[PDB]
Amino acid sequence: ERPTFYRQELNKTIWEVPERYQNLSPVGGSVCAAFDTKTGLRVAVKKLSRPFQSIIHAKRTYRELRLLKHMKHENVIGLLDVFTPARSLEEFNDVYLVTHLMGADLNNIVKCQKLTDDHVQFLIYQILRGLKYIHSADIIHRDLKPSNLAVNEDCELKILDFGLARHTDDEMTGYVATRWYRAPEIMLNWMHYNQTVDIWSVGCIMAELLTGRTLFPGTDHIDQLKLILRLVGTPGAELLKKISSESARNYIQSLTQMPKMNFANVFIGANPLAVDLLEKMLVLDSDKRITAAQALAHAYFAQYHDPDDEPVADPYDQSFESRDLLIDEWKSLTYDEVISFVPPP
Ligand SMILES: C[C@@H](CS(C)(=O)=O)Nc1ncc2cc(Oc3ccc(F)cc3F)c(=O)n(C)c2n1
Repeated sequence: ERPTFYRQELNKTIWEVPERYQNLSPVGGSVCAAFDTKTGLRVAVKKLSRPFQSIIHAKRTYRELRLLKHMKHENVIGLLDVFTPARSLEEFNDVYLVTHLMGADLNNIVKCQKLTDDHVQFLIYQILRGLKYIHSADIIHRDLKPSNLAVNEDCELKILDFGLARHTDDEMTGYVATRWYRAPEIMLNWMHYNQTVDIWSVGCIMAELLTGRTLFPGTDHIDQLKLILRLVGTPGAELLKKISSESARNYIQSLTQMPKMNFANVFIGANPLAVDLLEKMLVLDSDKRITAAQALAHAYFAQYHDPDDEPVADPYDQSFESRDLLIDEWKSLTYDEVISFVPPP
């Protein structure tokens, strides 16, 4: 039945959680670390801030829950629990999400230094494993960066940050990590983008782990494209046709043409197989980028690749994305998803 909830003021909000969650402590809606006495796990508990304040917000809330409930993979963030203190739909106003407490993100691990090749193999392998599973469900991360990759002591990695509001124009401006890992087509809105935007991001991450340095640290959007094009070459006629934005295409043709650089001269001392893979991921034309499934099969991951141990996901119905509903309707849909939740084994 319904557990007993207890109340507590933490990060400026009154948190109301089942008794099973103890020793709540703020770590940054807002988030608390806790001990789940029922599982023995240290957990992170997110209370969503005004989850139903607008259609936009109620729909984002539904998206996040839908996304988190679908994820059942070792290398992807999973939902341990979701709850509301509410007894009915009419009383329903607050949503709490529970996941594993993560130790350190990839920024904490890389920290301005090169990693050993085997460490890079292992980390990128797991990212690609998780991405294969995510992409098989037609889900795109869109925001892959080191701060969204959490790792434990054994270097066991999970992809985080699903259904978030996604960064506004102001936090994509300037010399910012929020933009350095974004594919060019999505950074400058060239065209309708596909799953391989995430592969660009993996390339940027993998290069950073190899060299200890941000690959494309642009001071702004234009600076960044210039760094990108200096490495990968200016686009050919084939790709230009695909840039459906006429203004964007017009700006590209203004730039002095440049050939693709020799990656072995850029990533000096690196595994030739790492270099080869980097070249296949950092392809300007998204149509020609390596997929997660293809990259897992690349010779660079010979020691980890197991086709029988790289599962796909169940189908994810996202028809709701193109649906127009009122706040109360997204709220009722969200409520059904809270009450129907079945905890992992
Ligand atoms: C000390 C840090 C290391 S870090 C930043 O993960 O690298 N630990 C940690 N662990 C897990 C989360 C989960 C978060 O968000 C959630 C997402 C889905 C949920 F179901 C529940 C959540 F709380 C979150 O916002 N933070 C800040 C977290 N922090």
